[PDB]
Amino acid sequence: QRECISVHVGQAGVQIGNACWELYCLEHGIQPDGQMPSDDDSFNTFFSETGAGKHVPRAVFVDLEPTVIDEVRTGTYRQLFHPEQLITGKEDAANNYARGHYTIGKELIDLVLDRIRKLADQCTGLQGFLIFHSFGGGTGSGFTSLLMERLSVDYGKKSKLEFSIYPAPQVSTAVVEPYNSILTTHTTLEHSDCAFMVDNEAIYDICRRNLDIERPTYTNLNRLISQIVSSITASLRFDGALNVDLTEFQTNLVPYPRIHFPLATYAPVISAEKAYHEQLSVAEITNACFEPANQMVKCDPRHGKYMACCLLYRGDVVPKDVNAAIAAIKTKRSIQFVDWCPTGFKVGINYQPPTVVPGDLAKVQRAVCMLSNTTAIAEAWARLDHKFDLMYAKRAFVHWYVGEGMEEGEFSEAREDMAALEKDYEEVGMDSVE
Amino acid sequence: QRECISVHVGQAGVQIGNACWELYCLEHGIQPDGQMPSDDSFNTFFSETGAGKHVPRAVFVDLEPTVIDEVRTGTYRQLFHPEQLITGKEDAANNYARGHYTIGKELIDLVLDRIRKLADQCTGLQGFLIFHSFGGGTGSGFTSLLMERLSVDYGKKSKLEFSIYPAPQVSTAVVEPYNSILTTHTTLEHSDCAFMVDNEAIYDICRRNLDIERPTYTNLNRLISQIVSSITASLRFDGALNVDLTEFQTNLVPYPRIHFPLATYAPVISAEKAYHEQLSVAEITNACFEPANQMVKCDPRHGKYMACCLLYRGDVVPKDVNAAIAAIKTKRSIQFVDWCPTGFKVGINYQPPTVVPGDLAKVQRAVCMLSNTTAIAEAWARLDHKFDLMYAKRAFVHWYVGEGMEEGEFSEAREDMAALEKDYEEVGMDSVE
Amino acid sequence: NKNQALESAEKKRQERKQEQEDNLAEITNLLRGDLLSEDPQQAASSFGPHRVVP
Amino acid sequence: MREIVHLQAGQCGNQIGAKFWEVISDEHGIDPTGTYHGDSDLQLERINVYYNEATGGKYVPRAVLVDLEPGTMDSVRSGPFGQIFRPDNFVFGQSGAGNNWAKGHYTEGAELVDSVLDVVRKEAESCDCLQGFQLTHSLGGGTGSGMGTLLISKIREEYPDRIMNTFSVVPSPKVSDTVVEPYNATLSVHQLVENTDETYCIDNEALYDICFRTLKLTTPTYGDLNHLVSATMSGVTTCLRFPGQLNADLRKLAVNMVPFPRLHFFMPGFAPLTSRGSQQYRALTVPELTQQMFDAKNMMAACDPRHGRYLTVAAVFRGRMSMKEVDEQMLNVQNKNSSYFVEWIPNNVKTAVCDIPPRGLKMSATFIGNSTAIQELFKRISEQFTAMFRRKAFLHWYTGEGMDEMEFTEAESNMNDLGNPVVTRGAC
Amino acid sequence: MREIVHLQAGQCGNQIGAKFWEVISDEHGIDPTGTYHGDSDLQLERINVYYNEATGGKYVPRAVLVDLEPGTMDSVRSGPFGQIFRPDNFVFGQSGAGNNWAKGHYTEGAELVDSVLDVVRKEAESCDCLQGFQLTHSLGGGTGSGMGTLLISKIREEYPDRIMNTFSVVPSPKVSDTVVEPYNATLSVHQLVENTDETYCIDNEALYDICFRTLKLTTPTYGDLNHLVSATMSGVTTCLRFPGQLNADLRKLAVNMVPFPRLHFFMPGFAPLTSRGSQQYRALTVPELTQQMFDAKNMMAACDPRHGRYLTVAAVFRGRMSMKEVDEQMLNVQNKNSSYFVEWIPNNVKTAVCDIPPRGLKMSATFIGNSTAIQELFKRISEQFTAMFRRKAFLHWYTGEGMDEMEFTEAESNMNDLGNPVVTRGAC
Ligand SMILES: Nc1nc2c(ncn2[C@@H]2O[C@H](COP(=O)(O)OP(=O)(O)OP(=O)(O)O)[C@@H](O)[C@H]2O)c(=O)[nH]1
Ligand SMILES: Nc1nc2c(ncn2[C@@H]2O[C@H](COP(=O)(O)OP(=O)(O)OP(=O)(O)O)[C@@H](O)[C@H]2O)c(=O)[nH]1
Ligand SMILES: Nc1nc2c(ncn2[C@@H]2O[C@H](COP(=O)(O)OP(=O)(O)O)[C@@H](O)[C@H]2O)c(=O)[nH]1
Ligand SMILES: Nc1nc2c(ncn2[C@@H]2O[C@H](COP(=O)(O)OP(=O)(O)O)[C@@H](O)[C@H]2O)c(=O)[nH]1
Repeated sequence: QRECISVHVGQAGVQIGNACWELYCLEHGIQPDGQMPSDDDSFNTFFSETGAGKHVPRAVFVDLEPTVIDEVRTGTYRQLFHPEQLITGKEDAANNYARGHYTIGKELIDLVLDRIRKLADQCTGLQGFLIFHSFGGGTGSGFTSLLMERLSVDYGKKSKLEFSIYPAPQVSTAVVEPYNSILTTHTTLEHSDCAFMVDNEAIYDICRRNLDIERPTYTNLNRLISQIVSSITASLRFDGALNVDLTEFQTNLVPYPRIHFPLATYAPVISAEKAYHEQLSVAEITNACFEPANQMVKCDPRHGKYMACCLLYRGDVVPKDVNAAIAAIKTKRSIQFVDWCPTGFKVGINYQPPTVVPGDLAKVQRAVCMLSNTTAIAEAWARLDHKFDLMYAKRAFVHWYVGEGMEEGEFSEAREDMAALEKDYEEVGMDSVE
Repeated sequence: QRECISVHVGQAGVQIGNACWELYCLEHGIQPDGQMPSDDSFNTFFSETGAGKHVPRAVFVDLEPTVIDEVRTGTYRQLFHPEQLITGKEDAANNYARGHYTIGKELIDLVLDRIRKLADQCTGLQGFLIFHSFGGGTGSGFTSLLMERLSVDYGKKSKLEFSIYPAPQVSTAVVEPYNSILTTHTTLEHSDCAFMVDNEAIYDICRRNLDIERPTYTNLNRLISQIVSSITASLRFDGALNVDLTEFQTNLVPYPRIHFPLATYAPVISAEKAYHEQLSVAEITNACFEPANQMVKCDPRHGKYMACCLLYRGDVVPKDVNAAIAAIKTKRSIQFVDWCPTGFKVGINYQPPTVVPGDLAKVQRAVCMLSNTTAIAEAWARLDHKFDLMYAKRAFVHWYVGEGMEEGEFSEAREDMAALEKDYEEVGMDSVE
Repeated sequence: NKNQALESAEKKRQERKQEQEDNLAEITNLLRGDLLSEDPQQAASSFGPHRVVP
Repeated sequence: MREIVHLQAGQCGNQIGAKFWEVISDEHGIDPTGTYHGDSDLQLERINVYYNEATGGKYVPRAVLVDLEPGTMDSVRSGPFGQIFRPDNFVFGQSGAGNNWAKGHYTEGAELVDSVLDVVRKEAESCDCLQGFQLTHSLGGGTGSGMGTLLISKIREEYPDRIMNTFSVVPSPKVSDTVVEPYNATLSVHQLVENTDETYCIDNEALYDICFRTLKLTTPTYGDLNHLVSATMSGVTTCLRFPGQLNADLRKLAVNMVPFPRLHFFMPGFAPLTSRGSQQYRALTVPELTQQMFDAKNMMAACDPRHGRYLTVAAVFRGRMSMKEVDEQMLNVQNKNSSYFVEWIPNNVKTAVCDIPPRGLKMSATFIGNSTAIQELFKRISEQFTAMFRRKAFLHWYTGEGMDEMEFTEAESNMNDLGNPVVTRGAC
Repeated sequence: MREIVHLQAGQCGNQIGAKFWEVISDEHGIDPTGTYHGDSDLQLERINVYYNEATGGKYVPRAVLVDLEPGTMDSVRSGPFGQIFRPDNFVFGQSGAGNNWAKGHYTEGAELVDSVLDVVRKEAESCDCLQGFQLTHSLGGGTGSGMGTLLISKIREEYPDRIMNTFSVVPSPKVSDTVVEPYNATLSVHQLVENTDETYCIDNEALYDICFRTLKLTTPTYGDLNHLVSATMSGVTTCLRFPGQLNADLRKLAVNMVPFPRLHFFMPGFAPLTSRGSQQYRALTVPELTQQMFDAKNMMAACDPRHGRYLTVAAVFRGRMSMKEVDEQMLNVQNKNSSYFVEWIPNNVKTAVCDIPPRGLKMSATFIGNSTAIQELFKRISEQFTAMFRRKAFLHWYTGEGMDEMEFTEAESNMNDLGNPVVTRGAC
């Protein structure tokens, strides 16, 4: 009835989907074998239902290189996924946007969109697509961008939401993130309807400080990202006082057509032997989101102003304690809003408590995921701007992309589009004088 | 009363017959011997010799003894009346000629004689289903002589043909091109409808859908059987919208010399891939139009559909058919010619596809589509290129003119098929007046 | 379908084992033959142990 | 039922035929004494292709043993499968060919050919539907060249619609067991052209190259060489003799490989051949068969296929195999090596598959190739002939036995004119 | 699935490859007979990157062993893991290179190049998605220089989109093994520039520095030196062959360590290296791995990276380990030493984390580094070539095998023209 398809691009996105679908199967009750245990529409939005109660995820796990799909189709959740939905090439993109977008994307895009339309045929009301990837690797940049292009020309009336692992401003994991992020953002700026960023150095910070895990892994990192996506796609899976939809997310988080870049944070990241000692009231959960330290993109919000915030409470939240707590957020001077958004909040309330996977996080009854479109992200974009300029001053790693089939002049307008984006991000910034 | 005499001609024809007859025997019950292990549905394919023996209504013909001599020594030695199996003591040697002018007009006599006996014991011949191979001596030559002679006797009676069109790339022969072009010429005014199925595509279907990385004729042959049992499923089982064997002609062959429908079975999935799909009327219908589950290597988007005949079977609710057919029309990719709006002969039988100890899985629904797309033009043109590629240096033609074929018949053939390529063009352009 | 899937998996396992046995049989029959053994008794003439087939 | 009558001429032809009858009797299950004792019932369905019935359940080969000297007499009788041939079909001559085409063609050879042809009648009208004759001989030397070509001409003018497969061992430049043999080969090619429908040229250089480089023998002998020949001799006519899918016999092979009546010369190959120490390293599959089939080390003619474009290729497979993978291997061979195949014959590879493999094996296959690269053989024999004919060397024997200088000139002219269309269709 | 074809050139290349296949069969669970005696499914899951299938479950390496003298290949076969390679990939020469680059590149090397190139098409065609080729050779001396660079040239010409990795043994600065090594090295670096995607320069002096000071052994052998070589060699290709997080294969290494096509000469390093006496006292952890790997003590090319700025650095870790320490330690070694990295490449280190460690150990890491300070080696071999070619040394043997006086000049000119940008990029 109200369903949206999940696409997971790259190794990052595939393990995203691993954590997300493990959480989804645990909270909806789905066994790892797919079958419901013995003892009706809640799963129907994210899970199909064939025959004798066999629930198959409405997802495609695309990567250009093996062994990360092979862990999925060998390990615990092998039977849950349809083996054709997991899509695998035979040669790695090797951290090239050019290889993700121009040469080895054509061998798999026809299969990927054939299975996308196979999933969409068994969809009465299709809400949109959830696109999980990173601004790093060649698959998750180039194949994601070509996916946005052909998805826009094929299913243009539907919504496209993006879960992008933004590159950290300090550490990174390779040397070609400055090229890859700018190159994919130039061609996905006009196609992605919404684009929530999540960093990884900031989840390192969160796991170190609030979670008491000195040695976190990717399990912890995008299991927290799994918790966030289960927080935002839950009002359509359950019942709530404010049933918020994926269609409403873009309308309440995207003021200008180019500015579709929110940041996500999650509240109670508290760690079991810290949670029996604290109330975790709704004031606590809405203050932890607006602290400049629990934001999971490493960019302090006080270097900028919030355009809009979508708060999604979950659990035993009182529908009027929430606005009695939002009042304090509005009255605090350190949190500064734009003068052209007198209303800057969207409230989404559902009665489903957070589901605790076996692991670190505590049994909590109150939670909130906060999604803010802020002017602070112009600083991190300027960091990527400076990095790309430093690399492209005397053509570092350029032969890799220009001998690939990609033209040399593509970097030029990829930089001019980025400069125009920065000019937009500063033009939205200053207060009104007219 | 709904009889269907079936003539299989050539390793291809005879071997597809093994598959077709297995499926027929394991559906009606007729055991391998010829007796139904302790009611009149078999009268469309088998008979009853007032004793309990159910003899097939068919004549398997192959000028080479090897093939047919394994059906007269296998686990069906009894079912087939000794005579029905008809052989000769010399092959045709991949030479259409030595199959239509020399070592071939020497067996037309006996075969027409047997076709007569099996046809005089029929109270309602629906038609003659002929299974051959566009490439090969008996498969081209004898089939040509047969189709012609049949016309002389059985006048305008249906003569549906099932065939293995020359593949677009594989092709296990250097002479295939010649035989295929000569066949169409002789059988372009004597064939009512000619269903087509290419091995290259069935190989692909038997890898992306059945997971048999190493297909063997037995696998491909059996898949073709499920199609024949669907084209002939409404004549022996009940349904909501039955389809006869004399309707495919008036609902798939649009203009005169344009009778080359392509085939596509929808639920061609494997056991460990059916535990994940609901295989519903909609799903399977969209699958038949998908440019991959096709079976005559030829992109349907490279052309325009002229007429379609979706023959369904199983738990198919008549209303889910209307739904799917409608949704297909909406989509653009599937472009139907303007001169044919109503372009879907829908038919629904009830018997859920029979599972033969083999590869395909136990499905409750199924759809076998028959499309007459103008994208078969590329096929005829690729084959045409090869005919010319060799007919220039008069290659491999001594073999054909040293049996009885005047060398000019190759020219008359190329000319006839050029008209066919041009025909497939005129019946595709849309009137803008 | 499950019974069919397990039967097909068992059929593939049995076919692989049969193919390996056939491979080892082929290796043994060509190792023990005459072309790939250079037996001095190939020249055992039917005219007696004093002559050889030339 | 289709029959093949097997003719053997010369010492080379007689020994190749003896090894061939040994290996085909091993395949069908006939012991040395002639009776059948095997395991499969599929070895008796098509035993009447090489074996005639006798009383007491005794199978007798349909071979005509011919030589002009009674020593191959003693050799093929002293062979292990000696007491299996008819003594009446076992014709011999009280003479010697003497490495002389004149003494094989215009002498005592033409006197013995009457009895040879009479035996051919005795074994040829004792059939109901005969497919052809299969003559094994050597082009270099006497008997197999002289008697061979004379018997070829007589049987071709007697039965004109039956297929004559000649397995011809052709002289080599590296090692020569006869000084005169360019003369014999030059005279023999002229009758080989306008007569036989399928000629298999086999060279002793390439036979030893397979015996030494590939099989890695220590002391390869004539028996091993003849076994390499007889593997393809049995594998060509195997869909006529055992069942399968896409059964291809001699006529179907000739139709699919001879585009023009003079271009019937081939290059055989057989490719489950591995060394003793490298046989346990095998990964034996259809790609491995196609691999060892299509390289320029398994050819049994001394003609490298990289020096000329393949006109046609036929591969006759044996065993339980997948038609998709066989067709794919042939397709990828054609697509990857595109310069080595002519472009006026698209899909110039024929596939045949027999189900029953040879005994002691699981999966075998044979190569036949009509190639441009057999230019080299006929040219090198032509320059050797012109070198020996410019000074009239070794010619008094031929002229005294009844030849003519115009006859030698016409033989060389016809052989050079066989060298011409293999040039012009390789050059399109 | 991806594939790698392994090539060995020279005596040094054959010994390095022998120890490499020893530790790879050790890593996967392959006994010297060849069949699998292992303890995990993941070892057999991706065994198809180095090992072809064969009958009986007998995995065979795709290694082509090349030498112009058949003396050390017999020792390789008589070694512990000797009866594991194909006898057909075992290509040798009936001559001697004699440590002469002209005799390796313009003589009998160019006669045996055909046999090696046929073998490597067999090993590339027995594939469907090849990733590339992996040559091990000694830069100094013959065969591995001359034949090796010729083989690299033909392979790179025929396969244009496959990664070529070349583990090259460069002569020591302090000691010297075959007096014409600057001739061989300067003549072969010219092809190594214009041909290879990745070159891993290794040095025996640095190997001995590790074996005497870091390993603190007394009597080390070339077995142990090639053990270190193959330790980093197997460490490079571990995400290709085992699962993990941030999988990085050879093309990823190429992309993230060559900024410009000239500077593909890397310096490897393997660093869980601790003696028998100090292994008890070690406190194995990720910061210790990073400091032992980035120290200018475990460097395996004898050029101190303190004298130059790092262009790009790649670290491939191995074992169960938390990502936060790996990222934090790489950021910390970028921050603490700021002048040792270039300023125009921010975050100039790549991280890879493979899941399965080498056994016997808990946690390991391998290093690749495109340091500017590799110019010390190239200036040293350049001055060795100039000061020796000025008086026309050893040169009649180079010009009599088919060179000319010009042929050395553009080799030294190209070597100086690579010396130039690895001054400009080191000085911004
Ligand atoms: N939870 C979790 N996060 C990951 C994982 N892998 C990567 N990430 C994040 O994703 C970023 C980039 O990795 P990718 O974009 O996936 O690289 P790729 O798409 O596989 O591209 P290739 O390197 O060519 O294979 C890293 O910097 C990580 O921060 C993972 O396995 N699990
Ligand atoms: N399904 C199926 N197709 C076949 C079979 N045999 C052949 N074909 C196809 O038919 C084509 C030619 O085979 P045939 O027409 O049967 O050959 P033939 O009629 O026996 O004539 P000859 O080749 O002379 O023996 C091949 O290219 C195959 O694609 C078969 O046994 N089963
Ligand atoms: N394959 C094979 N070739 C042989 C054999 N014996 C001889 N030859 C070849 O036959 C050639 C000469 O035979 P030839 O003297 O003409 O025999 P003749 O016809 O009886 O005179 C020699 O050069 C041999 O290489 C054999 O047993 N097998
Ligand atoms: N790592 C390693 N290096 C070796 C080994 N054997 C020789 N070398 C080096 O290889 C160089 C000489 O190799 P070379 O004689 O040119 O081998 P060739 O190519 O066969 O001529 C010497 O400088 C050695 O230091 C070994 O077993 N391991």
